[PDB]
Amino acid sequence: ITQERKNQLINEFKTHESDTGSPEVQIAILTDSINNLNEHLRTHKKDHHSRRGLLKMVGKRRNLLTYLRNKDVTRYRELINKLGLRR
RNA sequence: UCUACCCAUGUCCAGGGUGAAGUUCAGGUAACACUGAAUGGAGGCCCGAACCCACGCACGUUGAAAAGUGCGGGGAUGAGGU
RNA sequence: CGGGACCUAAGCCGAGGCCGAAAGGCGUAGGCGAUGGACAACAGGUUGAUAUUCCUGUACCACCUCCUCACCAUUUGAGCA
RNA sequence: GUUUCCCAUAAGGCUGAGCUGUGAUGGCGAGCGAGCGAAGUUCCUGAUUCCACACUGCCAAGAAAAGCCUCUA
RNA sequence: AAGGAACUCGGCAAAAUGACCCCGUAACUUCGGGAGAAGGGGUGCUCUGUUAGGGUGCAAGCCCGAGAGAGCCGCAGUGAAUAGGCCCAGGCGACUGUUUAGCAAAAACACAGGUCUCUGCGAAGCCGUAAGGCGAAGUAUAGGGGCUGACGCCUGCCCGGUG
RNA sequence: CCUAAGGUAGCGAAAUUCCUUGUCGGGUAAGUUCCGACCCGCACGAAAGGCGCAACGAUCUGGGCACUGUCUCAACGAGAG
RNA sequence: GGAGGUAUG
RNA sequence: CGCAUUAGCUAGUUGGUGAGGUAACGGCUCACCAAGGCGACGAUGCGUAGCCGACCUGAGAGGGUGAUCGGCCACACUGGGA
RNA sequence: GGGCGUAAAGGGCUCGCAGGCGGUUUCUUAAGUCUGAUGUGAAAGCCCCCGGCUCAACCGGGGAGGGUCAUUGGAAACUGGGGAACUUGAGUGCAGAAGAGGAGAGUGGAAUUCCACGUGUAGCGGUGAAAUGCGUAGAGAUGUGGAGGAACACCAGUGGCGAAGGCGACUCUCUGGUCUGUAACUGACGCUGAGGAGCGAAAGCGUGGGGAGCGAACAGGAUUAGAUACCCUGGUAGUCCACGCCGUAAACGAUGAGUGCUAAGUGUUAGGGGGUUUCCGCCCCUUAGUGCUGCAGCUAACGCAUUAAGCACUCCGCCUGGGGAGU
RNA sequence: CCGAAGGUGGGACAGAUGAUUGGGGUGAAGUCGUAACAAGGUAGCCGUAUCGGAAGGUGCGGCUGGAUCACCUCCU
Ligand SMILES: [Mg+2]
Ligand SMILES: [Mg+2]
Ligand SMILES: [Mg+2]
Ligand SMILES: [Mg+2]
Ligand SMILES: [Mg+2]
Ligand SMILES: [Mg+2]
Ligand SMILES: [Mg+2]
Ligand SMILES: [Mg+2]
Ligand SMILES: [Mg+2]
Ligand SMILES: [Mg+2]
Ligand SMILES: [Mg+2]
Ligand SMILES: [Mg+2]
Ligand SMILES: [Mg+2]
Ligand SMILES: [Mg+2]
Ligand SMILES: [Mg+2]
Ligand SMILES: [Mg+2]
Repeated sequence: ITQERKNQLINEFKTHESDTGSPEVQIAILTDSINNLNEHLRTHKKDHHSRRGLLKMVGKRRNLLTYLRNKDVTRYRELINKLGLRR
């Protein structure tokens, strides 16, 4: 994940000017990493070590989504639409 | 001009059943896998006429016939019949 | 209509040619050779005996010009091929 | 035949079973009696025939030559 | 009739089963099968009824058409004809196929698969005296020959003799 | 002691076992056949393959059910001689 | 001065 | 109470409408509708057992027993029926 | 009211659904929790106190006692539910650091073997001693070049990285994680985790490649009473590669994961800050790993000891004498 | 209509028995070797594969729960 792409994501999803810690922001960064990493694994199918990194990312994302849904259901629903998640 | 194989070019195989691969959809997953439906229409596939074959029995045995007839039988999209 | 004055497959024959005691065997060009390709007519009527064949009606194909009309062109000149 | 550019998702074409008109002021026609002669439509069903090896799929990878069209010599 | 394989080398022959619909279906398996396993049930006609629904058509009207309920008749309703008998277990061959035209259809041949071996291309091999051919308009992932015969697990020892 | 080396796995009274209807178990009232074991393999054996094996078979073999003129045991009727 | 590694009865 | 070397079970099953039936509510039964109900907080299945007051044991928590006496339940050769 | 370093006992390792457990302040609620009253827990029996059988057993009278019980009030510290805050846990941003972490594609040098050639001659090889074996058909030794496969000397270090298995030539592509500082942001979002999913040395298996060295099996020479072994000369599978399967190890630290607390000394790895400075460096401090020694404490002992086997709390796994049997 | 028993059929479950067969346990003195315990005389053990009368041998990988002697670090 390049730095300019990351700046796009954080600005697009941040809840306010200085916000970088919000669930929304974190889930956006993770979602790109997860998608980006999936593409790498499609070619390097046997890279089991890297894949373990993906599994932690997937767990982190689920926990942030679970937190958001329980905190404020509205915010949660908006985010999964913008990101196109099935959750 | 029988018959064996081959070569070239034709032609024949009523009907019914089963439902391969592939594909689509739905569910499912982080993704895949996986699951269920539908579509699809494979096969020296199944059942069964024509056609080809000839397993059993009876009869015929100076025969209707120098190899047949009757009742059943086997294959019947194939290495098929002609 | 089916076959020949059309085409070719398998195969057969084969000018020269190659090979072989002889007889002959093989084979190039070129031919032959349907079971295939190409190809213009249908309905009705009729005899004791034939019928897309004869008769009635209406067609179609190829070719020919004593003729008629239309158009084009006569040496980069139509047209045929 | 091949290559590069330009248009277009339409144009055009090549085909095509059949259907309608005409052929037909004709023929045929139950039947009547060589001759005479009515109605002669629609609906349903429907091919193993045709469009057509068209489409789809498959592997075992599915004649030739002439007719025919064209190109110059 | 009664019996029901007591017949016989042997259930030979005959009998029995047979169509459609519904329920249901084992061991085992190469997961496809076995399987129509097996074992049962229903079936006629009449009225609800040009039915629920479907095809065709502008509509009438034509066809197709389950399922039920309610009745009626007979010994019996695929009322006739045509239409698998089934199950258990073992031997052999895996299989479809082929074979002694006219006494043998099989366990025999073939087979996909396995392996060995020859063959560098004018290939080896084969036909012919030769030319000329097949191989092959192919080229070692190809072609010829020997043996084995799907698939699964395997395929031991001996090179003295013969090749 | 001999040989080149002395048969392994698996299977075995077998399409192979003469003795033999081997012995044992099952199936029958009674089973020289059949099935399951055993192993003294007359004379199995690993590509003239060994041992298994679903599916297949007008194959060979044994047992059940249905069914019956096959039979006990024959009778009647039809047609053709 | 101590740890770790490099034949019968 | 035991067993997961028992994980899915259920189809009057789970609700609704109506009717019937009962001393009486109720799928208790039927007809017609919908697809629901139970289950890892152990359904289902298998095995085992009458339950309890109490009795034996133990410092107690517990463990074992459920004879005699009392309460409740179930049964009367086996199955069903009124 | 027990344990799991060595006595039986920590899953090979990670990810993770359900479940269990959960930081600080305040308000609220009253499910858990505590409490008042009321109701109920038959008789016999057990216990306490009386009385009658000549005593005792036994019999009788009066009480006591007994529940995660129900109805109805109250309290609000803790647990649970709801709301609002907080930042330490956890994570994000921003700035740095190291690393055999992984996958893919290339490249390089040494050495073994083989092939060709020059020089060159009688042994070479091997053992405890020999022989089998190779060599006059020119071996071994030696020089040049070439082919091919596998592994990466020195660096290299109780050094690094990874969850574990494991990872060590160089270059490039893709890619995971950890550590340090910062306080810019979210504000408990966390821990563990049966079942489940993924990974998991070596051997082994299937298909197809590749095959130098090594080498189960096997052959031969020795050794030996025998030698189906050790030793020697050969040598097949395998070791290697792609895909798939297998899912086991003394998979070990024989030590589950998370968190916090509890003397020091001393190496070493990657950072940060500072102290005299151009620096170098020395010294000081600080994190996070990795070793040794060693208090308190623990242990049957051996030993562990801020990397606990100490003191605690949460969750998971597992043990209950040895064989039979991991059948 | 409902309906016990009974009948037919194919499965499920549980037990008993069975030719024959496989290891296992236990036994006063059997036979063959000697695998382990010391460096057990080839260190042992673990997983796996293969081989062998038998313990066992060998290969690949792993462990120290390995003896003896050399060398590099750590600690006293
Ligand atoms: Mg067929
Ligand atoms: Mg047939
Ligand atoms: Mg004929
Ligand atoms: Mg012709
Ligand atoms: Mg008899
Ligand atoms: Mg008799
Ligand atoms: Mg018969
Ligand atoms: Mg056969
Ligand atoms: Mg056949
Ligand atoms: Mg014959
Ligand atoms: Mg015959
Ligand atoms: Mg044969
Ligand atoms: Mg052999
Ligand atoms: Mg033989
Ligand atoms: Mg042989
Ligand atoms: Mg054979």
